[PDB]
Amino acid sequence: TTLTRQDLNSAQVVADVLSEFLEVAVHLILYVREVYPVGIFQKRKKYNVPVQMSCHPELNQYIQDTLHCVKPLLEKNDVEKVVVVILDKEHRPVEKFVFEITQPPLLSINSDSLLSHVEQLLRAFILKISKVDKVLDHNPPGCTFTVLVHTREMEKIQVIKDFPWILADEQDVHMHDPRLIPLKTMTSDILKMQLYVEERA
Amino acid sequence: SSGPWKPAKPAPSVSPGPWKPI
Repeated sequence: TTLTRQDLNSAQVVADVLSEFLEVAVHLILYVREVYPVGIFQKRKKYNVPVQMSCHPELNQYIQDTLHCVKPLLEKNDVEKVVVVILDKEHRPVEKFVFEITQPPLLSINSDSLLSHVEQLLRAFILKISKVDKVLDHNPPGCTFTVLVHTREMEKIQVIKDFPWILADEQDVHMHDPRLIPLKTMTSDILKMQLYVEERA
Repeated sequence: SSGPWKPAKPAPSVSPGPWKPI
């Protein structure tokens, strides 16, 4: 039997780990940028560091449903970026948390030491997000969020894992010469990731 | 790159939003 990247157990485990990381990061971003009230969040522990978990079931299901669709792309190494876009009540993007991701074309079949230093890497990103409010201006009241996914290069509507996706428009993904705030860029044998924020200027 | 792609379903508001299919 001939295997493709997605058939590798290691590719599936990494996809699981990264999808969970994105879930933790999305919850944290919503908390620190106050997209949802502090009242719905509860402090929990992840990667041995404090994080904030939404306790609103509907929001939690929405985030899981969304990220569950990114998992297969991660296994196939077809995801370039996952972006959390915060928009004001006028539907204008005010902040964009950009997670650029690159993965090797293959992973070892010798699964040993796969996630060796992964937690230290993910922890670094969470810590940066945790204090991002110190380098960003306060967002206006009534903001909402959307998640954008950029894939590796025909239907306008795509249904993945029973969840519908559509092409985003420059009407909600355009910022004229925005301020770029680097947060963290790290590399490892299984992943290279770069997180930065684009802020409306 | 392909996309960007976004969920057709908008993020839920604190309390369910209004009826507007289109």
